[PDB]
Amino acid sequence: SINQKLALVIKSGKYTLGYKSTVKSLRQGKSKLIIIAANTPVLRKSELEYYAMLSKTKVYYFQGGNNELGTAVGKLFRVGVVSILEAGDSDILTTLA
Amino acid sequence: YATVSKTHKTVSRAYGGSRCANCVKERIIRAFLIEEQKIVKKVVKEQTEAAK
Amino acid sequence: AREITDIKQFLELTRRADVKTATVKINKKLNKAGKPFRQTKFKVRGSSSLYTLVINDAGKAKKLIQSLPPTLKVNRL
Amino acid sequence: AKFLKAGKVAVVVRGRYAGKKVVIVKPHDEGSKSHPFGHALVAGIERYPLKVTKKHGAKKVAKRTKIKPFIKVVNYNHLLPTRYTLDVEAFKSVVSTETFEQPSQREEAKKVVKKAFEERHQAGKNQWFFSKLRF
Amino acid sequence: AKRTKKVGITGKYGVRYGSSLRRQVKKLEIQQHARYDCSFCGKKTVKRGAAGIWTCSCCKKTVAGGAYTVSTAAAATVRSTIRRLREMVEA
Amino acid sequence: GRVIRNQRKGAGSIFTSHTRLRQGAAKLRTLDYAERHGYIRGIVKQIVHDSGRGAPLAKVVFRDPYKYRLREEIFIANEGVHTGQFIYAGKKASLNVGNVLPLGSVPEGTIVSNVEEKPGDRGALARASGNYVIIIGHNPDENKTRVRLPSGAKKVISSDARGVIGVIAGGGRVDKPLLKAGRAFHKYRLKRNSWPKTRGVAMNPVDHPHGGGNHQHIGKASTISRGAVSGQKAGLIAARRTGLLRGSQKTQ
RNA sequence: UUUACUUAUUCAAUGAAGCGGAGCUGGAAUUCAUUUUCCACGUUCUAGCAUUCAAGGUCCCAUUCGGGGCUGAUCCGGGUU
RNA sequence: UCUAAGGGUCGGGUACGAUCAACUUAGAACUGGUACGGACAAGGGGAAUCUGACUGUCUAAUUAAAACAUAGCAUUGCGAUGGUCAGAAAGUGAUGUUGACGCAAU
RNA sequence: GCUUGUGACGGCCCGUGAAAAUCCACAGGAAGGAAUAGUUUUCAUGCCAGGUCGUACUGAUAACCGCAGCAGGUCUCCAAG
RNA sequence: GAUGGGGAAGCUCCGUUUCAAAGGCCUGAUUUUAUGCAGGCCACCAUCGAAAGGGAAUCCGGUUAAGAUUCCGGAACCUGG
Ligand SMILES: [Mg+2]
Ligand SMILES: [Mg+2]
Ligand SMILES: [Mg+2]
Ligand SMILES: [Mg+2]
Ligand SMILES: [Mg+2]
Ligand SMILES: [Mg+2]
Ligand SMILES: [Mg+2]
Ligand SMILES: [Mg+2]
Ligand SMILES: [Mg+2]
Ligand SMILES: [Mg+2]
Ligand SMILES: [Mg+2]
Ligand SMILES: [Mg+2]
Ligand SMILES: [Mg+2]
Ligand SMILES: [Mg+2]
Ligand SMILES: [Mg+2]
Ligand SMILES: [Mg+2]
Ligand SMILES: [Mg+2]
Ligand SMILES: [Mg+2]
Ligand SMILES: [Mg+2]
Ligand SMILES: [Mg+2]
Ligand SMILES: [Mg+2]
Ligand SMILES: [Mg+2]
Ligand SMILES: [Mg+2]
Ligand SMILES: [Mg+2]
Ligand SMILES: [Mg+2]
Ligand SMILES: [Mg+2]
Ligand SMILES: [Mg+2]
Ligand SMILES: [Mg+2]
Ligand SMILES: [Mg+2]
Ligand SMILES: [Mg+2]
Ligand SMILES: [Mg+2]
Ligand SMILES: [Mg+2]
Ligand SMILES: [Mg+2]
Ligand SMILES: [Mg+2]
Ligand SMILES: [Mg+2]
Ligand SMILES: [Mg+2]
Ligand SMILES: [Mg+2]
Ligand SMILES: [Mg+2]
Ligand SMILES: [Mg+2]
Ligand SMILES: [Zn+2]
Repeated sequence: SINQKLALVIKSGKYTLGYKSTVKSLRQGKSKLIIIAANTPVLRKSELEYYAMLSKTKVYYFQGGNNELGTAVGKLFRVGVVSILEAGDSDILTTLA
Repeated sequence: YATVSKTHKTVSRAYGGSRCANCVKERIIRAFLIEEQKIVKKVVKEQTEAAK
Repeated sequence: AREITDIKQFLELTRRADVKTATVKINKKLNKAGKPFRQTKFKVRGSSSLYTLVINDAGKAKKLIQSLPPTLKVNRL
Repeated sequence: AKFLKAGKVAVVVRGRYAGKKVVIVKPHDEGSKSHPFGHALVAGIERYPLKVTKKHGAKKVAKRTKIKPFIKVVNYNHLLPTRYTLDVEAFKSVVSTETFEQPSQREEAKKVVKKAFEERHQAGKNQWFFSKLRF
Repeated sequence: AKRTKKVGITGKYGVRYGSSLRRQVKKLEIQQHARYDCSFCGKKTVKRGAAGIWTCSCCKKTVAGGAYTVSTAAAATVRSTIRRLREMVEA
Repeated sequence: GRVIRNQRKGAGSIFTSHTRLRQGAAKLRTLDYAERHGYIRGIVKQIVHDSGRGAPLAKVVFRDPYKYRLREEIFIANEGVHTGQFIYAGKKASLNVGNVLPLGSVPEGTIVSNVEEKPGDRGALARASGNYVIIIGHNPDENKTRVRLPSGAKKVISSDARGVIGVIAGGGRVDKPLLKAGRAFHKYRLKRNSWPKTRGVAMNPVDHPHGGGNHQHIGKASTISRGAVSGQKAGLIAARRTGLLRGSQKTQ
């Protein structure tokens, strides 16, 4: 599933976590896909969306809170947004997403 | 406050001595996006009307 | 109520239309750690502030006093 | 792309010029012994052209349409890159690193940039850029 | 060291009012002082501030809720009822 | 004898409401052109305790359609509504907790609060913490809507009368024992001067029908007629039955 | 006696603001000659912004700066609802 | 009259030193006409019966109580064109800035 | 250390603990403004004026109320070893 | 607690923004002239009620038989112009 694809990304690719860095990543044309927590406030969501479209980057809307997004990336804190810099051995990039 | 010069009652930004700055960051961002999404909203329903 | 330190600024004060009177006070005081030395405070009374200028150098002191406007009503001590 | 480049319009988001709109004229994507941050060199509009109408005649229009410009070194993280873009060739040379340092160099620059923007504005190229963002 | 065998917070009333009244109060006190999950920012930082008012330490949103608990059974069934009924109208 | 306690209440000298800390009266918007042809948006700005009340109030602000300014309104907050939330009021509004719609626009089964008894009266029914009314049917000809009040009563009102979706916040307030006299003290200190309460059976005859006797006791039936007279109505007024209620109540 | 009416009387509301009747357009709708009708007829991802008789259009004053009409904002009835 | 325990501040390449300033607590000697919380200050205790649960309250000036109150329990009225109450009357008034998780009455 | 002030926090509530005058700020951009010289009194300095009534003392085992220079009653601030 | 009002034989009782045609500011228009009209607003509809609540601004030293943050000396500050 999407989490298992995520979990592959995490253990074989490159990624950054959290608002500020995925904007650095978005500016630098580096992000290959961003994943957005169900409950991040619409304004941030709106902005990451504007940053993404300016950089021709695809967005995924994670069915679930920042609490669970962080468990999906195998981490014990919570994350509101994720940036794939490199699909590792996974295929998240070229599947449904 | 009437006994005291204007620079003691402002900071030199938009909404100076009134709103809090991180508050004005928010206002600006939200304004821009919403004014943009407005053009987005219009062009969709201009398209709905001609594809119906 | 107000202190002053620019010895040019001061001279201008003393000639400011509203400045009728002034006073000069002399204070024994001690230097660094050891010896003493003669301190002098020039006080110019303006309409709403008493401006006072402290000259520690007894030498600038003497010369300054000669520079005092010859119509001003100085109070010595 | 690396979308922060040679002609991007952006909204300033912090500090005095906050909320005003700029063009990037020269990007410093990473580095500077001074400014240790990604930062752009922008020319923006500080005092916008006030609106003008049919009632406005003679030299009231002339007054109404004056533009006060500004130039700024500003950290990337304080700009909202915009989808719009405005051509920057007529004052490429003018907004320089050397332009900052020495006030007199700054004032000269704005003189040019101001003449540039008032040209642009009359016969309304870049229409959006000359109308105040409200918030 | 476990300090009380069963009166918990209700220890403060000593011996007064009858064990069963203290039982009833204990339940709603635990309910009412507890820290809750914020729906909006996802931190557990919603504490009460006078019956029905529930507000978040950071992020600072306030949510009208039950007198002693953020969400009421009744409130919640109603929330889904409304949901169900709403969805009939654009469907 | 003398005027009894329940007659003195009416002149309300020391019996008026303790009103100083109150936030102001809770009311829906005035029923204007907006609310009655379309919808109008506000923002809940603040949800706040009102002394003497159980349910919190929600301060909600709307633009004035006819003048440049903000007009603030005092709602009773429904469970679930929150600061920053957008509130939609009007005929053409949509079925969300917090919005305010005329009962004619909401399907049978809808749950609502603060509903009007006539359109525009700005809200009368189901305001106390936890309460609500259920819509149980419509009669589109002569637009009426049948609802069921907290009390159990059914009543039909105009389909234009308005209501706000959901239940009033603060529920279960009464599940918790007061425990001490003092909490009732502070309870009634912010309401009105009705506490504590001497039993009439502890007063003298001058004072009350129940007063007097060499043992405490009422000495005649304590169920009093409807058509009894001021000074006589103490006890179980117009009581159609009496005694421990046995078995399921529940309006059928 | 029933059940209709509204101007008496009665109750609420609002700084008496958008009522009633028609018309424009969109269209569901099915045409038994062509329309017989019924609905609509600017706002819902976001804790921004919304005011100077409105910009636009158009006609005047005798071209000065200023300023006015109409339109933008359909018509009719003055029953505030 | 002794002993022990409990702290501060400083320089240390990318183990300790130096000093200054506080009554607490415990242990050990000695000592006296066996005294020493030396004045002051400062709970009598126990076992049961009756009775009100408690805290609170009253008869100012013969009754402080087992009386009143109280939380808790139960019953009654009422959806506003209403219930309870006020007023000689009223385009009058209390509850009511209220609405059954409410107000009023036992 | 003692008294008082104050801060950052924490406990409590079916209790969540006034109002108005008044002062400022911001959004707005009507307007009014320069080169042969304009704008500026929220920067400094400078000029004039500020009426009317109370103001002593006691505040208690003698200045108050208890028929009184009554062992009674009568609100409060300061506080050494 | 006045007032348009409504009761009351009446002394008066009710009501306080109430079922009222409820009033004044900013400058422009004057260069007969002193202030008529020209805009646009603002509809807030009395007033009394705190010497402990709110609140513009002063201090030190000296001085009397008896006054003093009030006089004298010095040095400040606020409000209006
Ligand atoms: Mg400042
Ligand atoms: Mg500005
Ligand atoms: Mg009252
Ligand atoms: Mg009482
Ligand atoms: Mg009792
Ligand atoms: Mg009782
Ligand atoms: Mg008795
Ligand atoms: Mg009797
Ligand atoms: Mg009887
Ligand atoms: Mg009896
Ligand atoms: Mg009995
Ligand atoms: Mg109306
Ligand atoms: Mg030691
Ligand atoms: Mg007892
Ligand atoms: Mg007791
Ligand atoms: Mg007695
Ligand atoms: Mg006793
Ligand atoms: Mg006694
Ligand atoms: Mg019992
Ligand atoms: Mg009448
Ligand atoms: Mg004290
Ligand atoms: Mg608080
Ligand atoms: Mg301020
Ligand atoms: Mg004009
Ligand atoms: Mg000044
Ligand atoms: Mg005067
Ligand atoms: Mg005195
Ligand atoms: Mg005496
Ligand atoms: Mg005495
Ligand atoms: Mg009166
Ligand atoms: Mg007064
Ligand atoms: Mg006072
Ligand atoms: Mg005072
Ligand atoms: Mg003195
Ligand atoms: Mg004298
Ligand atoms: Mg004296
Ligand atoms: Mg003096
Ligand atoms: Mg002087
Ligand atoms: Mg002045
Ligand atoms: Zn939160």
